[PDB]
Amino acid sequence: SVSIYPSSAEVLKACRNSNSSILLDKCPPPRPPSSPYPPLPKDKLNPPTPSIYLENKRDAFFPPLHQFCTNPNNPVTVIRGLAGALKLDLGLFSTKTLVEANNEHMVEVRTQLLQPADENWDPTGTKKIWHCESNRSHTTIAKYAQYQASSFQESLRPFKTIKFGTNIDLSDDKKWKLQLHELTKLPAFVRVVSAGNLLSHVGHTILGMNTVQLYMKVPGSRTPGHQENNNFCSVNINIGPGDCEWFVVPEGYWGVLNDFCEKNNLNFLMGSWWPNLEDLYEANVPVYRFIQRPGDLVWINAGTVHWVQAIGWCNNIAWNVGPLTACQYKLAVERYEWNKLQSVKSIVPMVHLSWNMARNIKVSDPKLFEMIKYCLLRTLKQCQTLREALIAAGKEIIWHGRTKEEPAHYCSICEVEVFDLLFVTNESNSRKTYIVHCQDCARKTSGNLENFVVLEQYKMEDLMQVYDQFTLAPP
Ligand SMILES: O=C(O)CCNc1cc(N2CCc3ccccc3CC2)nc(-c2ccccn2)n1
Ligand SMILES: [Cl-]
Ligand SMILES: [Mn+2]
Ligand SMILES: [Zn+2]
Repeated sequence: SVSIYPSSAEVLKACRNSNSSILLDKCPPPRPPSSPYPPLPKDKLNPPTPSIYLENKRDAFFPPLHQFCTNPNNPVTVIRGLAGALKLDLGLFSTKTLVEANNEHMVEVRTQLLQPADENWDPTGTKKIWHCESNRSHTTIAKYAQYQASSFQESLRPFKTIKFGTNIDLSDDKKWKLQLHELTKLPAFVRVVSAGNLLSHVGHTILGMNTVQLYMKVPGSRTPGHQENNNFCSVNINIGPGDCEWFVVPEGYWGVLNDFCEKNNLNFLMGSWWPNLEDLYEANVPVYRFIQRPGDLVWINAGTVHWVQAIGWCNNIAWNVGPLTACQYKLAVERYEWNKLQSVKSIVPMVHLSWNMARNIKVSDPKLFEMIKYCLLRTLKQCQTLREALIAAGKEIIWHGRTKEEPAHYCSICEVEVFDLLFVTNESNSRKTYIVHCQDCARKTSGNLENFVVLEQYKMEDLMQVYDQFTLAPP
């Protein structure tokens, strides 16, 4: 076993400084990948869905299940019969039970057009378009449940308008104690919290990622195309009683879809679009398409592009997990860097997270370990390079510290993550609102930060110690 990274002292010494370099500061910039090679012929563009057929509770705790779902060659896995094999009480998530539990709870309503089959037409039924319009409003569980039940009775006897109940927050364990406890029966690799889940080492709540979200659906309710925040895997269980239809594109094709968006004058990361399948076929993009029944679990693998529509009436619950794998960490870092270049907020603060991983996790896989320690090295050097430059300009550094569960801070202007050294205007320091800016956004306002002090959250000696103690663990 060979260490390939310099000591924190060595990194420190090189920041104090025509010497030799320790590493190449210039990193190649992120960019969308080209269409995958080798290309796929027309006859391979509708592949079948990787499927797991559970019968016994023992079946669900079979270790090879974990490796099958995280395998990069499987963009999505449907786990059939999951709820029945664990004897999960999905009734705890039925609309009737939810109304009884918290009838005032908020629901974010998306009002959409009911579209036909797998297509997306402009409002006049004239042409098939990618942009799928929606309006955001808000209501209560009781009011949305009314509409959902009403809508089913209307069904029992040129586009109609439907309402999708989205982003229902199930994080509060004192409002949802029985619901959340039921999900502790799941095997570790799909649980909301676990030691092998990267999002469980964030140290604070990431709403909808390390907490459960619920969706309430009528037929036609659509989830537009997207990748997960920072390419984290997603877990989704259909409560029933109706089915959902899923559309999945492998991660490696996200650059192709990015280009379709640009050309269609749509934003890939932030827009709402429903892909035209004839467009994807034309470009030799394979599309996985399947039905998720009540009690089926859907595993969206890292970076997989997906979209969904309800076929019947149903609720879904969903959250993220981050497998402790090189593939997962690598894709989360790449999207983190791409988000910076696009001025898109990273919902997962990958720098904060990586340092927490280095504190908590004994990593035995060499490839994953090397990626993490490399991230520590670059950020440790970036911090000390800024710290030195501050001293060199005589601008002092207020010890601000932080609490154990204090979230990561983002820049008020550009929304990049700000680690260790925060820039706050004096009128924001004085009123202790501590409006955080990144270094760049502050200077665009004060050449030498006239209106700015800088707070320090970590002791450099603490960072240097975590870096030095992060070593490759034995198998
Ligand atoms: O339909 C399902 O069961 C899947 C729900 N998944 C959703 C659902 C969802 N919302 C509901 C669907 C919807 C409908 C219309 C407009 C926008 C949106 C996005 C918000 N957002 C996201 C999201 C957002 C950012 C990053 C990662 N994920 N995921
Ligand atoms: Cl655990
Ligand atoms: Mn999602
Ligand atoms: Zn900024």
